[PDB]
Amino acid sequence: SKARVYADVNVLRPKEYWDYEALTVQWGEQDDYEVVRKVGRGKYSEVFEGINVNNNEKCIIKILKPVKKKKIKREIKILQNLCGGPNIVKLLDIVRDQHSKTPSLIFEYVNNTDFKVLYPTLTDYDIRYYIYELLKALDYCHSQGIMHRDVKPHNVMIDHELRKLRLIDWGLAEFYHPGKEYNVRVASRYFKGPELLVDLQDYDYSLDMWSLGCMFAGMIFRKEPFFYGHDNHDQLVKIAKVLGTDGLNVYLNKYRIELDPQLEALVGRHSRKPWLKFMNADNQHLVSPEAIDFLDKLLRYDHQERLTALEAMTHPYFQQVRAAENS
Ligand SMILES: Ic1c(I)c(I)c2[nH]cnc2c1I
Repeated sequence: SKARVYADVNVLRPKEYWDYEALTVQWGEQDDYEVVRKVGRGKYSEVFEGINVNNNEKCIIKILKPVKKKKIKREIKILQNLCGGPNIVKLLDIVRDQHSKTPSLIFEYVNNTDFKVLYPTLTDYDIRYYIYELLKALDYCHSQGIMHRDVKPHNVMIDHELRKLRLIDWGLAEFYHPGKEYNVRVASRYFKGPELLVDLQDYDYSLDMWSLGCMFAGMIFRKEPFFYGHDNHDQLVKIAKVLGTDGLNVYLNKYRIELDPQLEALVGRHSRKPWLKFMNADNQHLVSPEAIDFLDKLLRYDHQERLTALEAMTHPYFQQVRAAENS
C-alpha cells in the first residue's frame, strides 16, 4: 500500500526537512514564562495555563515527562514544520530546567471548552463548521508530509466565542515515506482504524480519516465514543458488528492478511447494520441524508477507499460553510 495523494512530499524536499534526528534545539529562556494553573495531563505530559512575563500575554505550558532524545526531536521538528498552517497549534518557544533538564514546550493560548460539556450544545450548523475547520488542518498537515495519528476530541481545542479551533498534541505524528512500515500502537483505542487492529503496517494519511469518521459518528449520533471496545481485539469486534463481516473478508484477502486464530474466532460472523439504525429522539435533528452519505464515505475498512481531507471539504454536507466563507 502507498498513499493515493501527497505520496512524494518528503521525497522532493531537502533531507533536513524530514531528517528530524539532525535537529539541534535552540533553547529559550525558562524565566520568560510562569505557570498560573494546571489545565490538563496525559501519559507523557502536564499542561498549564501560564503567562509570558515580558509582554503579559497568556500562553500554554506543556512540561514533558522523561522522553527519548529521538522521540522529542520528532515532535518539535513536526511542530516547527507546521507553525503557521490553518488551525495548527503554534509552538512559541522550547525551554528546560537547568538542574533537571526537564523540557517544556510553550504554545499560543486557546481558550477551550471541554468537549464533553460543549458538543451536546452544538447546533447542526456548528457541527458542520467545526468539522470543516478540523478538515483544514488535516489537509494542511497531509499536504506537508505528516500523519497526526491521534485525532480525537481531546486533541482538538475550541474557543466557542471566537469560533476558532486548533489541532493539538503532535506527540504521535510521523513523516509519511512511500513503502515504509509502521508501528500500529498509535491513536487511542476508540479511534484506531482497522489497519491497525489487523496489523497492516504500511498505512498512510487515511488513518486520520477513520478517526475523524469516529469523531463525527459520535457527534451526530450523540454517542461518545461511537465504537466502544474494552481492548484491541474487542475494538475490531465492535466495528465488525456495525460494518458486517463480509466487508472484512474482502479487505483481508485484498491485502492478504491472515487474521489471528483467536481474534477470528472472537469476530465471528455478522451482517451490515444500516447507519439509520442508530437514529433516535435525541439525535434526528442532526442526522440528515447528507450527514450519513458523508459518514459512510469516511468509515470503510479499506483505507484506500476513504475520502481524502481535500475531497471531504468539498462534499455538499459542507455547502453552507463554504458559502459563508466565499462571502
Ligand atoms: I485545556 C488544553 C489546552 I487550552 C491546550 I492549547 C492544550 N494543549 C495540549 N493540551 C492542552 C489542553 I488539556
